[PDB]
Amino acid sequence: MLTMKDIIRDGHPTLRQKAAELELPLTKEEKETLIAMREFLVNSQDEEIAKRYGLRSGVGLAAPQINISKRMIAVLIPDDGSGKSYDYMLVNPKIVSHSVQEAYLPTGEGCLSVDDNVAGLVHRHNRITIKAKDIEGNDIQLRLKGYPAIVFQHEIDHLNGVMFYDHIDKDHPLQPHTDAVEVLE
Ligand SMILES: CCCC[C@H](CN(O)C=O)C(=O)[C@@H](NC(=O)Nc1ccccc1F)C(C)C
Ligand SMILES: [Zn+2]
Repeated sequence: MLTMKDIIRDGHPTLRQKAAELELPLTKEEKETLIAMREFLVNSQDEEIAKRYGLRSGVGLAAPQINISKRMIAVLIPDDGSGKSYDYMLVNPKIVSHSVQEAYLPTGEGCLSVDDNVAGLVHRHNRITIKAKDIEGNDIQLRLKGYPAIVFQHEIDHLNGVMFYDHIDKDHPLQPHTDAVEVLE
């Protein structure tokens, strides 16, 4: 079981590296790692389990955040509920296309690897198309808009050594870009 002690902190070199592409099929260990990443998100979102293991609740986790420099992410976004929910373990995900239009969460973003809250808007693409493999090496293409688009971009950023606060304007952190869409969490 992964807990917070498996999550490496900002300043750790692995978070600034570019994660390595996976060979398919995954090793049994790689599959287990990816399953445990998802399980961490599940646990972090369970009130009782999170309290018991001191888990900070998350909707996304990238392998580099557990010091594994491999291009795997897990995303678990519960129903809001429009009836839409996102439960994905992705291998070698790639954004292949996206909207020009940007989106941002009005309170900025947070990160399991970052202890202090960082103020500032993180402008991302409002819509993205991702191609990836799943845990069994099968093909997935996702079309995402708004909040889930933001979450997946945050995760993929980790695979490229990019942290959310890299996107924050230093002079006017809370100024929206013109025509950017405010996304409600
Ligand atoms: C937008 C990218 C955020 C990714 C990070 C994890 N992370 O560090 C990944 O690299 C989170 O998931 C943040 N938590 C939530 O979003 N909590 C939350 C919100 C709605 C429902 C349930 C929830 F738990 C906290 C860790 C700040
Ligand atoms: Zn993060």
